[PDB]
Amino acid sequence: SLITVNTLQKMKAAGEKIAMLTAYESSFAALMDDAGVEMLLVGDSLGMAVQGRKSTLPVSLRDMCYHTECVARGANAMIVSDLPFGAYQQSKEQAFAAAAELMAAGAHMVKLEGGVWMAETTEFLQMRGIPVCAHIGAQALLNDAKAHDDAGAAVVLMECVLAELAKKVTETVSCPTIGIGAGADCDGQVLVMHDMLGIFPGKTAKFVKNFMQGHDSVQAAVRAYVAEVKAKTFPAA
Amino acid sequence: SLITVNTLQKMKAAGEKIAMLTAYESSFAALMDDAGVEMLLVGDSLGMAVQGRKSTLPVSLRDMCYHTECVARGAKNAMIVSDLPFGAYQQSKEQAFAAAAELMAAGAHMVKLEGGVWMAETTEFLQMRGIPVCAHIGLTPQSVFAGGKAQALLNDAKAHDDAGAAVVLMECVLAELAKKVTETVSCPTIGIGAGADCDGQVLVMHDMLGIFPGKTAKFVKNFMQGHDSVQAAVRAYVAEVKAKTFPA
Amino acid sequence: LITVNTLQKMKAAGEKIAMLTAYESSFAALMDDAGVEMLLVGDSLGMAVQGRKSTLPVSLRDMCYHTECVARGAKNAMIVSDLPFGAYQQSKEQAFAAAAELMAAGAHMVKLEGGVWMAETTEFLQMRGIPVCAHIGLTPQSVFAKAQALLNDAKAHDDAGAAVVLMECVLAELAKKVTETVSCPTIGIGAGADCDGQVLVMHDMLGIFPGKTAKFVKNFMQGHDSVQAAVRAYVAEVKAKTFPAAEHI
Amino acid sequence: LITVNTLQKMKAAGEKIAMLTAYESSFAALMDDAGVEMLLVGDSLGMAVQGRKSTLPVSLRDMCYHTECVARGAKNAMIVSDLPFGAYQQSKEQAFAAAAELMAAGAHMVKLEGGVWMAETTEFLQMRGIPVCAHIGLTPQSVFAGKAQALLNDAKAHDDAGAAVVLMECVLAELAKKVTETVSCPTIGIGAGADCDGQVLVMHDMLGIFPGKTAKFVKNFMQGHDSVQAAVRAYVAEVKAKTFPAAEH
Amino acid sequence: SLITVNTLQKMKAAGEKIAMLTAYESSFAALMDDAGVEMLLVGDSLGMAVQGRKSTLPVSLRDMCYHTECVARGAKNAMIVSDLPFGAYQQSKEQAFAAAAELMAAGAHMVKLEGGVWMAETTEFLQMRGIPVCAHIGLTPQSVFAKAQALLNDAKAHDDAGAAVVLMECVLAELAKKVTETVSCPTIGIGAGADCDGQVLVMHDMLGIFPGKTAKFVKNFMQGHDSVQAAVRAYVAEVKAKTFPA
Repeated sequence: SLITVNTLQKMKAAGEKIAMLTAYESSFAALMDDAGVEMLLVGDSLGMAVQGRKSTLPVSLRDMCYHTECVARGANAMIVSDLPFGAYQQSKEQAFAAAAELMAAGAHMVKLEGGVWMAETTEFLQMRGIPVCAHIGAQALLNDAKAHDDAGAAVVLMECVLAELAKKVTETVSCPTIGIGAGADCDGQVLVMHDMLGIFPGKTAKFVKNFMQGHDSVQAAVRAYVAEVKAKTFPAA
Repeated sequence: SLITVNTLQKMKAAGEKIAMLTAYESSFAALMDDAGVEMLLVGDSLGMAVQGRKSTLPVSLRDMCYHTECVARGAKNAMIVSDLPFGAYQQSKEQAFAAAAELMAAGAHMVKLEGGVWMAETTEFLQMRGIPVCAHIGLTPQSVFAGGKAQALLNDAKAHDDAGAAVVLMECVLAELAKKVTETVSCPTIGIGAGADCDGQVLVMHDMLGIFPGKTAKFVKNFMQGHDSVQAAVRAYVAEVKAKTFPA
Repeated sequence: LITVNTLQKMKAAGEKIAMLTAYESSFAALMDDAGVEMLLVGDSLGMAVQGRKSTLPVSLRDMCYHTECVARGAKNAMIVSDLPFGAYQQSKEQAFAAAAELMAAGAHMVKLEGGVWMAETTEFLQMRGIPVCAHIGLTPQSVFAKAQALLNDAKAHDDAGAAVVLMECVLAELAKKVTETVSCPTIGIGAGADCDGQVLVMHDMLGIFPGKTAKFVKNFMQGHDSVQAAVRAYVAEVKAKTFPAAEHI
Repeated sequence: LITVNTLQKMKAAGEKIAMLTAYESSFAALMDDAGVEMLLVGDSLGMAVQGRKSTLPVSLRDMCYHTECVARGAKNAMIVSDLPFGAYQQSKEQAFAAAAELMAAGAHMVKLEGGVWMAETTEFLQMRGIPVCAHIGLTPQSVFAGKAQALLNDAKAHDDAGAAVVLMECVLAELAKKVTETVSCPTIGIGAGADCDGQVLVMHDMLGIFPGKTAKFVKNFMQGHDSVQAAVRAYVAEVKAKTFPAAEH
Repeated sequence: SLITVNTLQKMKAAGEKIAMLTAYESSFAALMDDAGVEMLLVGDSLGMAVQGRKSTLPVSLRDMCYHTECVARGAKNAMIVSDLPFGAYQQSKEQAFAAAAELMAAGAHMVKLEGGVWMAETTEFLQMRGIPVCAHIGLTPQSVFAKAQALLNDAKAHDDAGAAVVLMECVLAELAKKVTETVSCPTIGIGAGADCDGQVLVMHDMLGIFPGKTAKFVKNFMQGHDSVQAAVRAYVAEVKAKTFPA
């Protein structure tokens, strides 16, 4: 029942789309886990969704560890935690230290940002038992994707990428790919919980769908998300 | 409305002069923002204007983060640039990144560092990791106690530009030289005591408001004198910068 | 007193080495008196003592604490302490610092997990007077993360000067080949009886956990009237080469 | 207001520079008013102020404290602060961190002890805005631990690295003269003859604060005067008139 | 007068044997200084003699600085040599320097480190920065839990690195003699024969403080005298007369 990296690999091979959503609290993590969400992303997006800041840069490693521990008490699903700004780019050794704290806090994988210049860090961590989700995002994108794949990234995440390009990347790398605003050709999808639940007022990002509307329970709204992700309904045009 | 690096690049291409002024308090930052200042420099010059010291060297990273947070609560559209203080970034590019990351977390949109070609590697290290850098060359206050010069300055400018510097700031540079640099580097240039051919200008707020006694420096103009309010003084500065009448 | 020299003489003589995990003074004294030659203060305490789902959260402070506890109870047995996750993989210098704290806490040897990429660290520590037990095969610290690789890992640590090589859940035939290939003594768990010694988590072999025993684990409490008798039986079977049996391999 | 530029112009004009150690605000103000151009907040305070047998126990905190004290008393004089034993020899990076603390405390220049092996550190600091006074010859920090060519090499190494000043202690006068005529930067001497570009003495030594006879290269300037102000002015006058050091020193 | 590195070099040159003993307290340090002991070793052996531990590995840098300060308040002319404790100096030459600097600040005049050729780079690093180094080779207690040409290579490496003194422990006398004759610096031995330039013993061992049989290369100098003062003077005298070790 527990979702592992092998689980994601089998799903990629079988073509079964992976459902990912952000999570920052125990209650919602538990709700999403039981609702079918395979990967829970404790992302630095909490700097805006939870802390109410204008950017994610001020989020600290302590903040990430706190929310990771919270989510871990609630959730079978795999917990992925973001290495926060400034906590891992100094060197691969610093990255390892930070990632280690996140793993000790309950994470099963850590997410880092950067292209080819970060590939050495991906390898350093993966070789030491820390699964890595490499966040990237034409030829530059492919190079970044390959670099991290070669380095052993467990998952490659793309944000705001041409559908056609994402498809090519997904077929080029051996590891599963996850996307947001990158089309349905990716091995899976991810959305910020608060966004797909219509927590924020006014229109929503073009690449985000409100799954709250149409249902009278968050539990149903999430299941609908998972459903459309596997049915390849979402993302649509 | 928000001023971004892209905004500055478009201004450089259009020949629209950029107005920068130092800021260390929320109230004045809001006033300058509303008066049209496009870049607010939370500089280590506060070591002298705010702390009353004889030089900027004693300013700490905590001091810079504090004033950056203050300015951030008052700024609206203007871009906030924060100085990496003496001793907090020159040990290594790794130390510089650590210090710069603290400033960005405090509210900065760009950090400024002083030094020539020997600091270019640090500029590259920071920019590649998401931290925009303003490279300060020429007469650098942090080294106040310390033909060929022309080429040396040009090489410093090119090194930082090639390293990815978002902006190059020149202080006390021959007008003719500064013009050549501005026409050579791809990034916008800002000057003080460097002529009006730079892509923009900067002055210490307290200097241009005539807060200090005596005569103002040669490359500084008192904008409070001859104007009816602090707001008007700042608007006058922005207007003369864009009209290319300042510096004269 | 059990020294590295003792272990090497035993490997040469074909006399099997008995190792068991230990996290408390009382049990350590009991196992020492019962003939256990190596006491492993392992990060397995993260599960047996702390009740966690993995060993990753175990800190260096935790390891030093249990090492000090075991040192107050042990007498003749050699104390081996695990370097916990995150405390030694950053660099060989960090590993040395962490291992030094464990030696200061009473350890006589430290255990680290990793393949060829850790051989440089093994060398760095051994040269500085810190005996190293190199753990290869199934490494719990990388649970969230083949045959030739195992051989390469063993050879690399042996060449780097590892005092002992420990293998977990490895096909018997392979374990046998490794043991006959490296110069240092080998210890196994779920690796067959051809290793130079064996190790088991104390709580597992005492039947402390409910449910069926792990495949490579034998309940030594059953059939005996005391914890002392259970431990003595384990030591006896290891030396008699009756454990692990075909069923535990 | 004394700057590095001032010192260079003085070297070129042959005007001897007067330097004296200072550890308190009151004496610093007195020396500044008396014409002393360089105030050395030296680790010699380990003996003159702290009463120790050597300068090795002096800490960076002690140096910053005395530097801050002197900075509240000095007006025109340039403040030079010693990097204390242990605070800068680990690496050029450590030296910079230590030197930066001294500059933050009020120093205008820092002094380090060492030969060619320290030149890389001199360059590192100077390039970063920290003026360096390189101390060669007899270096008190190494008190527990052809030879003329080595001194020349040490001086040239630091000069080439960008040292603002080179200080020589207990060196053959003829040798000190050659060095002074060779390096581009000003030289300051103590027990190195009068041909250096300037002189330095420990305040307490030249004020006769210690019992017994002063060192051979030291002159008691208190004798013959009835005010510290006059004693210091006599030192400045004799240094500039080149009557000190005399043949006897 | 005061015993300096120069004093030791002159003694080696003249063949005058150097007397060294361990010291961990001010009172005993003063007594040994007055009795003619030329080198006082504030050694990590205090982990066993003072702290009562089974090995010297648990001794900390704080412990070493504390005992060094204590000995420095009692000593007058003798040279104080302080051991860099296990874990405090082997990480890098930079770490060793920081640790050694703390010991010098605490009152040491020289620091001792354990290790062969692999530690010579550290010896050079410290010596160049004004910290005299005593290189301890042979049987090193810090490696207790873990040949002729190896010893010679270790001695040569440290001498070439500028070690002020080379200390040999438990080495064949014939080998120790060759080393002493080949290195430029003075040698001190314990269980290394009498052909070294000097000798050292743990104070507690030579005063017969521990119960049990006397260690092979150790002599009980307390026996036959009724004052610790006389016991120490006897040790110094036998070392000088080359009658100890026998």
